[PDB]
Amino acid sequence: GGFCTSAGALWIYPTNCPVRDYQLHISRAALFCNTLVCLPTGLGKTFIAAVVMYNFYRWFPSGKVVFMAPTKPLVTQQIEACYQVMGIPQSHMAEMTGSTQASTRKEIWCSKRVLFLTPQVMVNDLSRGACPAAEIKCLVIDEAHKALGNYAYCQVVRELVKYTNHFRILALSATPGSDIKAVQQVITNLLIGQIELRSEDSPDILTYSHERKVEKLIVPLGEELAAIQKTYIQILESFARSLIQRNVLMRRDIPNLTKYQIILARDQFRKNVGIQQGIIEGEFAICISLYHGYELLQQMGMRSLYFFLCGIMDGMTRSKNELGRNEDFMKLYNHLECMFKFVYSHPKLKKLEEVVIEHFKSWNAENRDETRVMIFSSFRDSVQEIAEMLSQHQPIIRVMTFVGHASTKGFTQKEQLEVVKQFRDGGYNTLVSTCVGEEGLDIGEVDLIICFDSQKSPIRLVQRMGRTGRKRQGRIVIILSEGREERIYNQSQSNKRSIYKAISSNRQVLHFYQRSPRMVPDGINPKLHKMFITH
DNA sequence: GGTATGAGCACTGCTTAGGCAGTGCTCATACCGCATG
Repeated sequence: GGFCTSAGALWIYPTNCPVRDYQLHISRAALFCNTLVCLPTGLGKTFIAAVVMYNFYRWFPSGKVVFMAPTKPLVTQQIEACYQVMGIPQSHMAEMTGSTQASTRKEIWCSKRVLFLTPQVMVNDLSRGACPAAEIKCLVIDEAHKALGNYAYCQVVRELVKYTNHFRILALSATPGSDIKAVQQVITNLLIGQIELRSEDSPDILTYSHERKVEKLIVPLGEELAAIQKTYIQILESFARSLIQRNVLMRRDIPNLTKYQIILARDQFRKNVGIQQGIIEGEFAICISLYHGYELLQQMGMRSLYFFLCGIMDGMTRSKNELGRNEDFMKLYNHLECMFKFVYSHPKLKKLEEVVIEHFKSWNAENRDETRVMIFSSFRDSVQEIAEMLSQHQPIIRVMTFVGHASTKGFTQKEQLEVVKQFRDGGYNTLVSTCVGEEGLDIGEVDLIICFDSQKSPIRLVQRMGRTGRKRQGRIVIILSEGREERIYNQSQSNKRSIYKAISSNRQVLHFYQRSPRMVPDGINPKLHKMFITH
């Protein structure tokens, strides 16, 4: 399929940077079989992709190589980083996103050999015949753990296979899935023939990366929030009884239920008439909102609870009317209204402030290159509250929030990049980030990472810890409320080990795609050629 | 329920034109959630 016999004699490996065994072995593996590469962040998933893409570029000179990333900033970062490693002239490559008109993309597809794009552009260009589907010989998928359900990654492969089976897939993920079931879906969706995995624990990784120790700070909930929690549980009980009596909700202890368990109960209901549907849907929507509020109170604090409730109690939803007829709700809501110096709406926030102050004290005492602190909380109200709390210490602490595009106005792609550049240059020394700061964009190495919340899935914890590494031995602090939050953390670490074992096990836990094309003709055994690549 | 993201089209400012290059909007994805190999 257009394979260049002469180029097939060799596979070229860059020596610009010292050769690492794990990068040499994994690169070679990925040439001959569809591979999912799982390395810690900063240990060279991008380098391996560049090596693979450059050799496919050489081996299929009339073919195309495609690199997919989930965000526009990541596309730009990755084309730049891969350009530096590969021996491909700038004129043979292009970035393509929704910022390039579909009309222009057709000309870029035809004139370029390597394309870095968002997967939605690829889906659109395949369906509309702008992408010459048959000419694709290599497809690199970054953040490949996102290749679940009908995500654009899954759509690209399903559409491409209509036109050609003769391409290599390289998937890159530090965190292949939340569990085995998710890892199996990624393998199935992306036609993965094998996994090449190294952990922080891996000896061949320890050489090129400082081990980083996790500190846990357990914070008791305290009298004030305990008392509000106790009032909240009774409000929860009164609004959930209808679902207990309707038998749509199992009846499992009201205080121990989660918003996720009720969204599932609602979903199981929506697949099993008239006035009835309206009242049940209404009861479910009220309970899911209250249990959201309950989670905010336990994990984020009273200010987060208030702001969420204010969004509801600000139009006439049924939720607004019902909750408005409850005196305990309106008592609590009116109390939070009054409440909102700086108010410490969760004991975790006071503990977070102590840790950050002590870090800057200890750093400035050692007197000169500014320290960098990244704090992760999932909710926008928490991130703004944490930022306001730490703003009291300006300009010793120079805090900025890092949030997604949706409006608390939200940040555009351009505004996000300015905050990152400000963080890198020490304009800001402290970043408070939602999940947008966990994935892809090279923020830089950070001296202190703080996790304000915890999830049962291990993915986001590993991503958050990825923002510190070798260059400078970093510190990872995890602030947990005592009880549940401590168990969620213990579960995420157990789930991480479970996935590692399953991937590494001699027994076939995972079902790999067995029909990955060799791509190099069966006659040709390409020989390693190490060289200094010059542009 | 909130958190990201995306594309394509709307809208508007430019120093000098263009589907430029920005932000805004509507419509899609996905996750979270049992616990293990």
